[PDB]
Amino acid sequence: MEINDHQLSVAELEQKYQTSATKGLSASLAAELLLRDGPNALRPPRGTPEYVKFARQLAGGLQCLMWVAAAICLIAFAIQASEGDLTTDDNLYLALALIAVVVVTGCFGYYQEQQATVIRDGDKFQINADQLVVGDLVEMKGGDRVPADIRILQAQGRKVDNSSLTGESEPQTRSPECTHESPLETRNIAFFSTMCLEGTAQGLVVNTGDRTIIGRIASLASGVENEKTPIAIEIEHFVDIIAGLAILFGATFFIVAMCIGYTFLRAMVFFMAIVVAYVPEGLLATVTVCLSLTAKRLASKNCVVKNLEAVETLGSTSVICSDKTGTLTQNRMTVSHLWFDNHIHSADTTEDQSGQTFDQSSETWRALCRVLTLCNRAAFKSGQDAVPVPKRIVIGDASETALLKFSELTLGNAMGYRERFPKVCEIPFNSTNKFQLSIHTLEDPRDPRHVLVMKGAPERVLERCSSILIKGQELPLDEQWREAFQTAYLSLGGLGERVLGFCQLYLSEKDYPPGYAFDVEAMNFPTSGLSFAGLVSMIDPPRATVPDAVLKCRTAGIRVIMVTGDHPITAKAIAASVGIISEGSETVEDIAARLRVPVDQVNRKDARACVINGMQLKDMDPSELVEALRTHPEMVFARTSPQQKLVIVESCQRLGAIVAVTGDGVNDSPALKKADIGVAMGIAGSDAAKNAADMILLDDNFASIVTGVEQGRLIFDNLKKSIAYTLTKNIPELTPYLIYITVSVPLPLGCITILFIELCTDIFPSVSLAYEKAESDIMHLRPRNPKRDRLVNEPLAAYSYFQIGAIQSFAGFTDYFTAMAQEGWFPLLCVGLRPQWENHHLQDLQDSYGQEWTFGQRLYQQYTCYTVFFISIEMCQIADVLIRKTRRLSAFQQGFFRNRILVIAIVFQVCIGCFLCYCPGMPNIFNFMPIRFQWWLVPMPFGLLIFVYDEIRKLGVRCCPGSWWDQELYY
Amino acid sequence: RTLSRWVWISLYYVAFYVVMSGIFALCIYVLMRTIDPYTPDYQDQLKSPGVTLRPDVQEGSINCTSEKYFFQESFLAPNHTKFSCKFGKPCFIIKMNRIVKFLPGNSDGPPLYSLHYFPYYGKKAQPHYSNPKLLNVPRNRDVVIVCKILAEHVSFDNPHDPYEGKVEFKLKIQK
Repeated sequence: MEINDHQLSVAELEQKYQTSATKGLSASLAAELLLRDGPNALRPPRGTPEYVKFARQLAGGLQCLMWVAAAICLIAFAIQASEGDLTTDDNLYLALALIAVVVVTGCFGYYQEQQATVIRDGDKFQINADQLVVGDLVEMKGGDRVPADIRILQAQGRKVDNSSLTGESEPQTRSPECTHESPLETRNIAFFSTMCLEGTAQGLVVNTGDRTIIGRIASLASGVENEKTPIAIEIEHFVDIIAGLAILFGATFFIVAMCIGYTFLRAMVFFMAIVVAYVPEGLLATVTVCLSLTAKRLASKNCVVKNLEAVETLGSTSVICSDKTGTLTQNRMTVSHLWFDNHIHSADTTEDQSGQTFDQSSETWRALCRVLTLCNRAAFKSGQDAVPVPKRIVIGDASETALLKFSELTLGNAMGYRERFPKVCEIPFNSTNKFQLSIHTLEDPRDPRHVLVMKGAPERVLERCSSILIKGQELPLDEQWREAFQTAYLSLGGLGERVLGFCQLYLSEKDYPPGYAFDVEAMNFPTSGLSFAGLVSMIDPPRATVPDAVLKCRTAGIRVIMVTGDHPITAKAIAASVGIISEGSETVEDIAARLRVPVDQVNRKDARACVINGMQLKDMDPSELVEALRTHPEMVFARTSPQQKLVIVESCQRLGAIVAVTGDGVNDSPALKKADIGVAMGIAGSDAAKNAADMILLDDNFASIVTGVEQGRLIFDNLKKSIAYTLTKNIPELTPYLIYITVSVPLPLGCITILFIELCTDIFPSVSLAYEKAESDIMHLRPRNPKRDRLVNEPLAAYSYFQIGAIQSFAGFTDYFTAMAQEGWFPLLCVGLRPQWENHHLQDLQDSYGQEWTFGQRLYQQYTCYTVFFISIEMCQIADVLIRKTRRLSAFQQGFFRNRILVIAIVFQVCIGCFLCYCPGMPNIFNFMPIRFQWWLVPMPFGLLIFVYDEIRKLGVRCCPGSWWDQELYY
Repeated sequence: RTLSRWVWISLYYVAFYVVMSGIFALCIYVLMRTIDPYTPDYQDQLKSPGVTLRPDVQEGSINCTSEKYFFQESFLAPNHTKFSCKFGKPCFIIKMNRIVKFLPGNSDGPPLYSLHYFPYYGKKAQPHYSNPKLLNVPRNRDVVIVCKILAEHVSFDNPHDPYEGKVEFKLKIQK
């Protein structure tokens, strides 16, 4: 945290600075100081080059692993080309695809992814803001932006907006006197990246450029490990399991091959051979298209996602530390309550004005409304009518604008009133008077006599009144009412609302002629003994969807923590409003208040909810923070500095949770930058928050956050299904080569054949899984533990490889035997044949029958086998597709049927295979031969068994949720 | 990784992989049923005969003469084994790949079958069935020679099985 000079006297400060308070630095001195220190500018990271952006992706996890395969596949090509020249594309091309998959895969992401007013030599002049240096005198007024960090020497009625630091917009006063030990808290310092809302002030520049509090946040919050995405972390667990098996078997097939009588030449080639089988080449692309496809839906939702990984990040978090202003809220506020007819009323604060009407009827109400509209200077900027009232910009102070907006809304045009009762004279609100009054000609034509209207400090207005308009009629101001007012005044004040008193007087016509002149300068007319009409307070409302959005997250099992720069009374009120604090929940202070016991007396454990001021937070050790975090379900950190927001997040992360920071302002930057995922508001959001964030809510629709979390759920599951679906086919692809070596039988399936499965046939089906629905109420479950529940786990491998893929292999092997057997080569004869079969020289090979086959002839038969094997997989893949559609549910229950995309997959997939078989040229180009109709049927019993086997298994899982089948098999 | 539950795993697969081998075999054995003992379901692969040669690149029986095809009868077991007819500058021997019920039809480069045999009945039907010189001037060089057979029934696949109905070999007698 920073350490400073606010303690120093102004004179002391100048002494340190070698500057003059009145005159400011000399032109000569300013220049000298410039060269010494450097410019009032932030030192950048460099822009980031285009080349590097692409290159970083090239590693992308699986990408590197794929390199090891390609390189290792080259290990095969190198040894082979050397010692045993096998002229073939097999290992070379095999190796090539793996790497290129990254270059082509990487594309998926690339294709989808000022002036200041200073005083120098006693004269003020405007200068390029960069020219500002520490020491000079700067003047700021309402509407301006603070040019640099400043020490307030002098100020008049100056208010500032420090949302950049706090995230809270309500204006803060600036005075020369140091308010608090904390520099972020004190009144005497005005910070760059902040704007003077109103008033005028002068201060001495303490810090410039990078040195300012915010001018560093970026570097401190930017150069911070913005952590990664829960999805990225998960997409690595599966690959390790996959690699684990690929290596186990790959090598195991080295040793086994060795015992059988294969050399270092042969045993080695197999190990590397054993790859295309364990590594899913298709998987990266699928996950990406899945992520990309989901993002598209969200876009349709009016929810734009900058990062693919961002689609999921919405589910593996325990606690969420949210910034209030611009994150939870849209950034705004207004009036709130009125007191008249000895009763407290509540106006609708909402933008939408979704609330209800409090009171039209009272005669009192109108008299009050009259003063609010008349004793009021504010005006709406011109050309507003298109926009709604609460939205439109008004010229005038906040309190007056509030009254104007209130009346315009409930009353109709204010201008109408202003016209109907012309303003003759008024005494503008004085600092001393603490009240503002006006005199107006009454619209009432019988009367058009003079009416006096005034407003100001509630205590002051009361000092001024004789009577009270209760209902339509006036009444003496008995002590009884004097208190009822006093109670209302205290209560509304408690709400954290600003309160104004209102009263009017029907002037006695005799004393005031129609012409009668009034004197604003000296009380030409009565200031005292007036009729007190009522009270009006203030208040602020949050977005519409937010309370529900908060509710949804909580059901999700997500902890929502407010983290705001704003003051605690306000923070807590909204916390209750949004649901961060639930009804009945209590802080220690509320208990002590109700009990009327001391705080020391209250047991902290009794309080579920907490509200911690930044000033207090500052004193606490991180362990203390951790306990507060552990100890409470509903937490509100208020009046927090930007660094504090960061600490909370770190504290939350220390627990192990995945935290999403949602915020709008420059003050949220370090937090957003720290969060596992930073979400920023698109419209309201400062540029800084936007740069800091992972995601932008273009709409400022908070509800989108719920969708975001949801997006990380359905697809995550559906992705596993697509992995399972893709991986299963690996087995039927691997086994033929192995048996080929072990059995010494002719090669059942070829390298080219595999590619058509992986690149052609499996693709649409695999992708189609994304369309799958929820088997259960996904929202109902807790977020996944990123560490514990991986995307690809051992239960997936066992299911894909051990069971299902195994059934698939036999289906393929069967077609193999049928084709050869039909051809005259019975299975028994097949063993040990490959050497003769492969032997190019022998034109003579004798089959079981006794016939003799040439080299080409038998080869055509084998190629036909390659073709039928290919087909067998597609037939079995149909079953795998249907079963993969659901993890728990029966096809009957889910209806395998609804997914249109999936069904499209079966038809097109089969069409492709038939094409490869039937089309002419395919026999040369891809060595695919035509298949007799009978050949199509061979795998059919195998396909059916798979469907039944899985269906039976899931029925088991459902019946006994607790135990074994689920434990082993359940993805 | 469990304990006192592995018995629930081992026993599972024992009679699940059991059930599956049992079904897999179940379907091979049905398939096998629907094939002739004497003749494959598809001849088509073998459709044109290939020609292969010797150089690695009779008691009982019947006396015969060069003549027309001899029909043994149908391809059936009711008759016993169908009777079969009797039968430097390297010598190479050529034969025609045997194909059941196939009747072959018949009724300068550098310097360098009887119908009575067919149709071939097949091994089951005919076990000890018997199917039916380059003195050249040149030497110390690689000579490419292609021996081939002709017939309407015979076809060649130049682009593919160079074996189909023909040979291609490169003799070299370096002396």
